[PDB]
Amino acid sequence: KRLLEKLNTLEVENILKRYHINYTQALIDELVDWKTG
Amino acid sequence: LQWGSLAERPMVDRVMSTSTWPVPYYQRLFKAYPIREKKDKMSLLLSDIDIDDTNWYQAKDFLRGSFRGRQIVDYVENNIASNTYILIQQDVANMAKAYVHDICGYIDVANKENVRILSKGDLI
Amino acid sequence: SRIINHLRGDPVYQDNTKDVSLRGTFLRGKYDDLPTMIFFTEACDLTANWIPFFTNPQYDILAHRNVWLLNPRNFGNSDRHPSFDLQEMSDDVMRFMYSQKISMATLGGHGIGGKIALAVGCYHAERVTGVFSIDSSPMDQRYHEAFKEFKGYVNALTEINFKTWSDKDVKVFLKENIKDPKWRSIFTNNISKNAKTQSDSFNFEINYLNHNLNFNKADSLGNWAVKNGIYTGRAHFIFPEYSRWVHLATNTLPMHKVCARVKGFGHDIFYVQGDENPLNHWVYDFENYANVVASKLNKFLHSYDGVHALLKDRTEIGNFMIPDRIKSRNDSKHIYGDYSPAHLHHNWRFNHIYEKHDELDKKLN
Amino acid sequence: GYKIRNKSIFWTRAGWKNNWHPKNFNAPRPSYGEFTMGIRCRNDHHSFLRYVQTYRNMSRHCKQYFLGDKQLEETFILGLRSLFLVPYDSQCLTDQIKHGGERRFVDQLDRDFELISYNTHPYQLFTYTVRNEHLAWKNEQYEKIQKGEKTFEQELLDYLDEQVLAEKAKLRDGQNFSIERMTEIALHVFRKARAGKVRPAQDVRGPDGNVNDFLEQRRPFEHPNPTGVTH
Amino acid sequence: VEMLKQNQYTPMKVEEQVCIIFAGVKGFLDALVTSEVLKFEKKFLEHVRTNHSALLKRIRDSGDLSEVDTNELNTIIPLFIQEGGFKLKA
Amino acid sequence: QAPGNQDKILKWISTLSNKATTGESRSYCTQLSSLVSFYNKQHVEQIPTIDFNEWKSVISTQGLVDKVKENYESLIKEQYNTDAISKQISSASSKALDDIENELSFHAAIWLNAYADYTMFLFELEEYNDPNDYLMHENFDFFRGLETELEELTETHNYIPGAKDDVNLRGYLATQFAWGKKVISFYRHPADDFKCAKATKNMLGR
Amino acid sequence: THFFNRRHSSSQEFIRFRTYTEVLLKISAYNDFFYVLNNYYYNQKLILK
Amino acid sequence: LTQYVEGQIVNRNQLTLKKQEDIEQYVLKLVRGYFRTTNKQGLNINSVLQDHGLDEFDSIELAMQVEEDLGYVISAETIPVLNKVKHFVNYINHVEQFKAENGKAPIA
Amino acid sequence: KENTGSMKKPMAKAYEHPYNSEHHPLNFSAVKIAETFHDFIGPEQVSPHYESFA
Ligand SMILES: CCCCCCCCCCCCCCCCCC(=O)OC[C@H](COP(=O)([O-])OCC(O)COP(=O)([O-])OC[C@@H](COC(=O)CCCCCCCCCCCCCCCCC)OC(=O)CCCCCCCCCCCCCCCCC)OC(=O)CCCCCCCCCCCCCCCCC
Ligand SMILES: CCCCCCCCCCCCCCCCCC(=O)OC[C@H](COP(=O)([O-])OCC[N+](C)(C)C)OC(=O)CCCCCCCCCCCCCCCCC
Repeated sequence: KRLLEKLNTLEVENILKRYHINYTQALIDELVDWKTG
Repeated sequence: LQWGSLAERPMVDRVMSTSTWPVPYYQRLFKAYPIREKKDKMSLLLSDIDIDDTNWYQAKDFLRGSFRGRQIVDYVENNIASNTYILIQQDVANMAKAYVHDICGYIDVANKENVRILSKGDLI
Repeated sequence: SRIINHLRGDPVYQDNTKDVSLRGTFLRGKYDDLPTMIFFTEACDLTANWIPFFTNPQYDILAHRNVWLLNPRNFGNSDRHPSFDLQEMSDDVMRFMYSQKISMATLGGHGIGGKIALAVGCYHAERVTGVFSIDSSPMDQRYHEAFKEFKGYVNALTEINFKTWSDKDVKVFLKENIKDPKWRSIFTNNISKNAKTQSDSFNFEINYLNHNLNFNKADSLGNWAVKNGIYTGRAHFIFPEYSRWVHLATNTLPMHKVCARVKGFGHDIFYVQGDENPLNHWVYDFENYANVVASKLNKFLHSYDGVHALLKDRTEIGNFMIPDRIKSRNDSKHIYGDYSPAHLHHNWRFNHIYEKHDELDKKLN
Repeated sequence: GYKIRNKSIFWTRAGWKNNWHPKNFNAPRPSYGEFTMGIRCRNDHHSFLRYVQTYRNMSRHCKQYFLGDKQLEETFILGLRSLFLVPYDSQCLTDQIKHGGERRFVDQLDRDFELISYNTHPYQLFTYTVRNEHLAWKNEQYEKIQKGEKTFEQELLDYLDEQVLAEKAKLRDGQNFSIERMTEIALHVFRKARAGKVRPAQDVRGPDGNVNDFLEQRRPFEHPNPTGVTH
Repeated sequence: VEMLKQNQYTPMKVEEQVCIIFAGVKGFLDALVTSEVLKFEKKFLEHVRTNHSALLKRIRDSGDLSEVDTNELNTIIPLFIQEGGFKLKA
Repeated sequence: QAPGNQDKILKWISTLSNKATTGESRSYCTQLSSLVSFYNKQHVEQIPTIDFNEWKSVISTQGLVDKVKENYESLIKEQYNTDAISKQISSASSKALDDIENELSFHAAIWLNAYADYTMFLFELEEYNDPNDYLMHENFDFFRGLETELEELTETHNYIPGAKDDVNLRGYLATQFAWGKKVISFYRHPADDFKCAKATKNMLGR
Repeated sequence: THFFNRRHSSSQEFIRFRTYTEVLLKISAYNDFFYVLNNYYYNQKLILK
Repeated sequence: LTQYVEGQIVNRNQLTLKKQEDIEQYVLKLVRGYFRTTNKQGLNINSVLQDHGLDEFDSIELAMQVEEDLGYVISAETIPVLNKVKHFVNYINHVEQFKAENGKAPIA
Repeated sequence: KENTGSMKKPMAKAYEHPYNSEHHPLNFSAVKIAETFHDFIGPEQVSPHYESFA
């Protein structure tokens, strides 16, 4: 926790943010794989 | 009878007007209501009223207008052990009982067929 | 695919302000024939961000009208010209409406976009049915704190040189120079890489824009000049309760001062109940703000937009008769009396619906 | 849309949202037998039975003008119960009312019954008007059915059943014809039918499909503006 | 520990062990009481052999636990524990 | 047949079980799930082919290998009659199923009537706009029934505003800054008087 | 006061109970569209599924 | 003795039971006729009206119907104790016994 | 089977009060006084002009 707090201080990502839909990392991977595949 | 195009809306929604200069200065205060007639429109009081007795009473009235609905009404008001006609489903207990009592009844159908097929002749 | 259709083109720098073409996204409506809506996004802001608002089944705005999400000159994909005169920028829309065969349209805008929408109604009122302005007012905003930041950020963006600066040098520049999260995100997405990755640049003309804002004179976008005149048609204003752009205390008077038909608060001017938050300008992000704007928007399009001035609502079309001024008609043997004003089809010029219905009427008789 | 912002809106000197015992100076105080000589009070223990007989009267005296309409008698009962169940279901603590809520409501229902005995209660005259308008619409359907003609209500039901078939014959990717989809289809028809009443359907254009109706119109010579000037 | 225990003269098939040993490391056995884990093993294996027979064949022939088998197996192990009559209180 | 033929059947049981809250319902859901898995258990054992000629040649008792073949083939012809079962299960289902087939129908008709009420209100509400720009008697015509209620108050002389309203919000808005902030008591009539009076050994009824 | 309370006094954390007039109007003052909508929902879901 | 029925004037008929078996059948037919009653076939002599969707106000409507069919004048003090089918049967008997012994109807 | 349905004959009319009319309502309210009031002062006098009379 201490080291994490110290360190604290992609088109699919933007499109989903426009619809203010919470997106998980797993979903982003599948969509990217779906396009490339 | 004539119904027009399902896609098209009434011409009122499509018909528009535009402004120009000069403009009338008068700002309308109220809507004109020369004749007191508001027929064929339901009251807006019936907006956010919770479920009550009028729901099952009006349901029977409309159900009794159909042949299949008349059977539901007679069976519900006679062959259902409920302390009220305001039916509220919060559990699937009564629903699972009726399924296990039915889907299970059709067991042994295949084993029964095996009896006939296997009792026909002896392999030996 | 089908519902979403945005024509594709390349911006062209133009020396003549009349040879300017506008480009934007078009959202097709559910029904066959519907009037059109032209919506202007915030300056330097993406049109795509407004798609979920106009394409939400809960709101169902497309059920009422077809939407043209259009970019003004020097913004987005539209052509580029150093002048920002609202009279010139208004004629651009009129040519777009002509090239697209649009007789008259509903105009909308967000922030400075609201100004652009109202200017068209001020310069071309006979072809505008109504105006719906969101968090904007026909007012001089040069000295509003919200405008200064935007005016300040645009000036900082002129320091970056994409040729020499690397991708990381840019990201560091924005975070430090741009504090507002939304403006920062808007500007990042406005950066684009031309074909052959020659170099990255902003979609909007940073040079022409900064001069308009930095000069901070009548032609500035924050300013609203007396030259723009008066809007004669239907106008509805919706803004947050606590908004940095439109203050409820005095920034409502310009609406009465510029819009002749504006009745007042509670009829054509509303405020959305909300807290103090600098991000409330972007209503489409917060459901609470958007739900009220949509309901008020659907109400303006359904009952108030494109309705004659002296009529209360669309319900009065065909049942309320307007008084006539004496000696207003060419016919001399005319008994002057009350009449219901004529409301025409939204694209009666580029179609033959009147010629067609005239024939059908004869068949009856 | 708009919510009350004042947090102390429901505050009273007697508590939050207290509409049963507002605070007053002359508050109720007890009485002691050994020290009490005489007393003048109107409170009694007869409100329960008066609550029972009042129902029997308001019901029996209202049925005199229902003409044996069984569907109306049952409908009136549901409405009558909603009037007697107010003290049992209200947020107001009717058991904590100042000087007895039981006597208060009974005395209130008695004033309604007095008007009912004369057939002058606004609920009665409203029920007669509402019912007559309902039967006139039901009899119109009956007269059209005895002639084998189709009712405007059945034409909609048949027009909606076929539209569902057309919309679900193309909905093959999914197979969940939600109640939401069934609704918007019916509303779209309602809006076109609603506008058709004022502007009927002359030709294939359909209900309210003529642009010429929305051109400049004038009052007829035989019916000018009676209420004001025209020019 | 309760899972690895085994009676005398009761050998287990390789494929059957993979299923039981899988449920243990994943932590599903933490739900039911320890005294019920040993009997759960017997009931679970019998339930699998009858209903889920294609699953055992793939694990046997291919000798590998594919992702499809993991999802199916990972879904039935919590499900079965709720189906059978066990002491769910950990 | 084997793959994907049971995916849809798993969603139906999952939703059915998620709706179960009481332990008794959960138990019957488990019983139902077992029956489904029992009927849906797949059987794949690679039914082997018999080559009677091979056994007939290597070694066999005279008449045995042939007798087994002719008798084995006879039973292979016999097969289940899926047609007969398909018709009976479709015509009549059961008794208990009819009990809920008619219960859930009336149940849905109750809540479809409420769904229609809310829907038709929002449909009529489209003609209502700017409540502040309608005349007094035209607004009361939209909310048909308020005039009748307003007459009952007048004819019973309940002319104290908000007396018959459980939540007299209009009274609270008018008393936000009133001295002795109070609202009228519920169902208060301007004519009722419950004042009492007593005489004690002390004066003034004390 | 009567007009405002009967249109703005309801809340979601409480039950709004139907009055006499609201009972007669729902049962004996429904229009044609309301009669059609109910029968439309019943036939599609309760009869035709 | 006449009443309107669906707009038509019909002569009202009164019943005289004077027998236990005829009373139990009349009450059930009466309770099953009320549109508020649930589980009409599950209703028996030992059925609590509360278990069939009936409250204190529904017992009044039932008593009001007993006066129509039998001609009794039931007092308000007796109605609120009729909460079971058994209660209507015993009250009807007590009324028949009172008139057979005292020669007059009970106090209303 | 549903198509074979029919409709019963409803009642002809409910009770008609011999002393209540739309113009002479028996009971009193401010709604009817409002109708008589706006009939007296007349409807809103809408001006069609571009400038006020004064
Ligand atoms: C033998 C020969 C003799 C006869 C010869 C013939 C001559 C006959 C004379 C007839 C003249 C023509 C008549 C034309 C119409 C009436 C006059 C008029 O101005 O109407 C237009 C005027 C507004 O014009 P508009 O553009 O059409 O209205 C637009 C908006 O709707 C208005 O509202 P807005 O706010 O939206 O817009 C702006 C508004 C802003 O200004 C206002 O709105 C004014 C505010 C007034 C309302 C405030 C509340 C007070 C009223 C309460 C009601 C009390 C009376 C009722 C109670 C008792 C019951 C009887 O109007 C203005 O722009 C300024 C006001 C006009 C200029 C100032 C005029 C002041 C005098 C008018 C009132 C008369 C007072 C009594 C005098 C008589 C003494 C006995 O209407 C009125 O405001 C009220 C008219 C009532 C006038 C009654 C008297 C008639 C006699 C007229 C003679 C001239 C006045 C003599 C008085 C001299 C004192 C200094
Ligand atoms: C012009 C049109 C005609 C108008 C007619 C008169 C309009 C009357 C308007 C209503 C106000 C009436 C004042 C009543 C007092 C309300 C305040 C109160 O209750 O006191 C609480 C007060 C205030 O409590 P508070 O907490 O609500 O407010 C405190 C105020 N601050 C915040 C500033 C400290 O507290 C008390 O308990 C004092 C009790 C004594 C009150 C004195 C009442 C005397 C009047 C009663 C007799 C009148 C009957 C006349 C009958 C005539 C018959 C012929």
